[PDB]
This record gives sequence, C-alpha cells and structure tokens, in this order.
Amino acid sequence: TSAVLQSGFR
Amino acid sequence: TSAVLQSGFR
Amino acid sequence: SGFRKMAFPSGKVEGCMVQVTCGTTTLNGLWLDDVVYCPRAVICTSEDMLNPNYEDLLIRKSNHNFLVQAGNVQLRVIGHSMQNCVLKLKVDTANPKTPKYKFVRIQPGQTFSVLACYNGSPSGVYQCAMRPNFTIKGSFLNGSCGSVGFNIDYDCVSFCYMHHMELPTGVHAGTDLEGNFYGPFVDRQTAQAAGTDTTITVNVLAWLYAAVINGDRWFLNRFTTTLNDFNLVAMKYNYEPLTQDHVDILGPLSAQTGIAVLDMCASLKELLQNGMNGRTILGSALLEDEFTPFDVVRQCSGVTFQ
Amino acid sequence: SGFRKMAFPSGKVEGCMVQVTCGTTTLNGLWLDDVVYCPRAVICTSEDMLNPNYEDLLIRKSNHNFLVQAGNVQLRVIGHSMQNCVLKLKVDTANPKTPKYKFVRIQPGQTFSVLACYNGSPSGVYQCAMRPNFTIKGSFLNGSCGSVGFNIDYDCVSFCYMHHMELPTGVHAGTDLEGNFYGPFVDRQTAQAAGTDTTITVNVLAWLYAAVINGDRWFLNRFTTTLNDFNLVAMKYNYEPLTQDHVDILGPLSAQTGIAVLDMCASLKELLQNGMNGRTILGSALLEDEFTPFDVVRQCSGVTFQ
Repeated sequence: TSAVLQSGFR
Repeated sequence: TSAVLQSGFR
Repeated sequence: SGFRKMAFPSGKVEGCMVQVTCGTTTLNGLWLDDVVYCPRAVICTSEDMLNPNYEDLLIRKSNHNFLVQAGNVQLRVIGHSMQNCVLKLKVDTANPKTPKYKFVRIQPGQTFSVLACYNGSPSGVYQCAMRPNFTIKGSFLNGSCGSVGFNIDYDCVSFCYMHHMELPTGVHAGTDLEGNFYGPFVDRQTAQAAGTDTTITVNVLAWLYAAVINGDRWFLNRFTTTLNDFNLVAMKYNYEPLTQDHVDILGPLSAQTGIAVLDMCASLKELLQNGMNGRTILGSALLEDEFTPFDVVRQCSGVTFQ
Repeated sequence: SGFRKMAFPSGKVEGCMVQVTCGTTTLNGLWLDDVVYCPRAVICTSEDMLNPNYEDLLIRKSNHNFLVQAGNVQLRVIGHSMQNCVLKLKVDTANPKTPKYKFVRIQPGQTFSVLACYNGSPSGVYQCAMRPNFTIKGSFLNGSCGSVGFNIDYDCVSFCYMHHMELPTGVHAGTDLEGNFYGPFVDRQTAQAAGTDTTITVNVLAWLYAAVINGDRWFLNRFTTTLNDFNLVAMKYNYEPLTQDHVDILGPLSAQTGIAVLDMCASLKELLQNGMNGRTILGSALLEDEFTPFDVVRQCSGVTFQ
C-alpha cells in the first residue's frame, strides 16, 4: 500500500 | 520488611 | 495505527502541584481553589512513623507550622483539618489554574494517569491500573508522596488517587482524594503486605479487541464457550471471574469487530492453555491487562483494519 | 521502586497546540512566539497527495487561506514561508504560554514523549524511541499530523519530532521541527517502506541495569566477553553493534550497580542465546529497548536495592 499523510478533514 | 511512607526530607 | 500505554495530557494537573513541608518532612500537595490536599504523613518525623497517632500529632500543630510553596510563591495556611488520611490546608490564595475537577473513587481494574512529583515539581507521567488487590504497580521514590492519579473527560479532571506508600513487594498503596485508602492498608510503617493479585480479565479481552481493530487476528479460533465454562478455565490461571456486566461493557468493541464476546473468550482460553507460541500481540509477549474497554475505544480507530 | 514507560509532563507543550486549516484539510500546529509550525501537507487536497509540488501549491495561497485556531480564538496569519516539509505561519499574536524551548534533531535510539493531538486538542501522551530505521512505533490516527515529540530539561522543552505520516507497516514517519524527515521518507502518498529495523543494544543494556537497580539479578552470570565477541553474537540476533561510545555512556549505571559493562554484555548474550525461561524482567517477557541510559538514571533510585 502507500504511505498515508495523517491530516484531518473539516 | 515494613511499608514505607514515601515522604521526602528537607 | 499503533497502540501505546497512553496517559492523559497532564498540564491541568501540573498547575495544581505544590510542596507541603512540616518541619523537616516534605511532600507534594494538590492545590484546588483555596485548599491544599496532601497526605497526613507530612506531620510525622522518623520517630513517629511506626505507630503515629495523627489526631494527637495534629492538635500540636498551628497553621504556621505548615509551609506550602507553589513554584517559588509561598502560600499562607489560614486553616487546617484532617479527613481520613489526608490533610486539607486552607490557604489565603485560590489557585488561578484550578481546572474543572471531580473527586472519584475508582473500582479495581480501572486505569488512570499518574503525575509523579517531587518537591512540588512534576517529573513524569505514566498510566496505571488499580490492581484487583488494590495496589498499583507505580514507579515512585522517596518524596513522591502526594503525587496524584487522574482521568480527564471533556476538560474535567477526575482525581482518583493520591500516593502514600510503597509495600515490601515494590508495589504502591494510596488513597482517594478524600483520604480513604484503596485496599486494607494504613498510613504507618508496619508489616503490611498486598494480598494475592489476579489478572483483570475484561481488560485482557479489551486488549485482544484492540489487536483485532489494528489488524491482527492470528489468535482467534473457530470455537466458542459458555460464560461458566470460561470462568472455570480463567480461575485456574488466576484470572478474575468474568461477569455478565463485563460482557455488556465489551459490547461496543464486539460490535466494531464482529467478534462475539464469548468467541473472544474462547480465543483467550486457548491463549491461556497454549501460550503465545513465540508470537506477540501489539508488541507484547504477555497478555496485557492494564487497558480498559474505554481505554481501547479512546485510542483505537473507529474503523477496524479488516 | 517500580519502572514504567514514563513521559515528560506535557503541560508546556499543550499550551502550544493549535489547529491549522487550509480549505477542507486540517491538522495540528505548534504555536511558539508569533510563529505557527505545521506540516506542509496542510495545503494539499485528496487529489494532490500522490505527487504534490508544494512550491507550486503554496504560491497559489494567500495568508488568509490559512485559518489558525488556538482553542476558540482565531489567529490571523500575517505571513507564511516553507522550510523543508514544514510551513512557518507568522501570526499577529505571540503565544503567551510559550515555554523556554529548543529545536533538536535527535539520533536514532533516543527517546521522546509524544503529545498526540487532534483538531488542535491534545488527546494523550506516551513515550517513543526513534528506531534505528528512523521510524517510530507511535499510536496515530487521521488528524494527528502535526503532533510533536519532545524532551524536557530544567523547564526547557526540546522539540525533536513533528508527525507526518503512517507507513504500510503501521509505523510512523515525521520530521524535526525544521521540516527535515528522519529517514529517507518524503511527504507524499507513494510506495514507501521502512527499512529493516534492529534492536537498540545500548538501551537493552540500560534496562538490564534498571532491573538490577530495582533489585533483580537473576539474569546475570559469572562470565564476561570482549566487545568484539559480543557484537558477533549481537549481529546474529539483529542487535545494533555496540560501540565504545555506548560503553562509556553506560559508565554511570555500571558504577552504581558494580556490574562492569562487558559483564552485563555477557548477561545479555546469555539471555539472547537461552531466552528468558518463562521469567520476566521489570514486568516484560521481551528485552525492552526503548529506555535510554539517561531515561534509567532519570527514573531509577540513585541507591541500588542490593
């Protein structure tokens, strides 16, 4: 799989 | 052994 | 992903820690509004500690016999009273950093964060559980007396533990914030010993659910068990009896993972009978029992890694 | 007595956490003086993340495209710049809670406390090590990006980690506070993988010394070893080579316990060859490698339980 930038949603 | 009240010295 | 022993942010508690000194004896106090809470052991000297009469020791004290220091400010004590094994020192200044707070007496098997403190200065934070035998496996040195344990919910600090003493086995005993000891212990340096301890079964099950949430299923099996058949196995491995109340509390975790509670019990039964076979669960080679079901929901994703 | 994974009190860092939002993307920032530090990933949307050109994405932004919130106060951005993989947002208000601080880039094998944060709100604190492969085994969910790792010394917060991403193995990658990644990783959602990891040998030795300090000697033996003979055993168990610098760093712990460093290496060699025989050390069935020698001295008594 790919790396995940763990930003949030708003 | 005995219980120890873990107060400090000053 | 990941799963750590996670404590609550300690800042709201750090702002409440003070130093309380009576003569040559010093320890930590908890400054909330205009009251400082500390262990009554502060009014003893080394010759008093085997069988102190605290009522007799305290009536010989004046307000000015108590020196309270918040950082470098000295707080003047304008009143004092004893409640169980804590002293309540009325001070002339209300703590401007007082958080929203409650005093709570927790049940065994519940977890809390400990702010270890020395000379009124916080030194570290770690997570603890109240053992079934009402000790905690803390990390405390001389001078730690008065350090507090707590949980936080929506900016409300629920204080549940104030540290008093270390038992000969190296585990720790203390009180709620009203001064009532957890367990049968008393605040004197006598022959006392923690009773036989057991493993917190509902917490082990919660931690197995955390492992499934984070993507690991190797320990499951195709079997199930009755609650009574599980407890007969649990009892022979020194596990706490699992109750129907524990089963209900594991409801949300069972729903999120699709693993019935009694099915996870069958997995746990097999782990107890067979061991781990040199495998690990969430980075541990032992079955971990100091995460509550609430601790797992608070830390884990709401989405199972299926 | 006791020995816990102990984090630093987090209050000085909690006072610095803010929320940074660019459009629909939100994460955490670190508010020090009149600057907010956050990952540059905040300026991407879901369609940009596989190969963003951050320089091209950023020049299309104005100061008012960044919404910074500290609790409920909104901070106005009056300037912005990119440095490596962090953004520096100049705000109109200096943080009155700014602690004494430094930015430090740590070596692998060093430990730090992590303040996990979501929407600018601290949720928990735990202790981590920088693995030899420059990942950390954190516990992070979506929204944690921008959470910081730190150490504290004499009321000075040394920030050493800002969180960016999770790798397919569930471990975590991030930057120093200047925006330079630890390890070979880049802030884009591509095929990346942590390199092969090793065990931090000097930390395992420090933890064995902690066990002796706290009163346990069962794992020692009568043998010794040369440094080269130890490393040939360590290499076959995927342990980091132990250097003479590591031996010197273990000096104080060796002096406090009376156990020569190379003698503890012989104990460790035997533990690696024989296993633990169903015994535990400081409550662990595995050899623990996320305590530095400094961590042991900071937590343990200066007096060995002999």
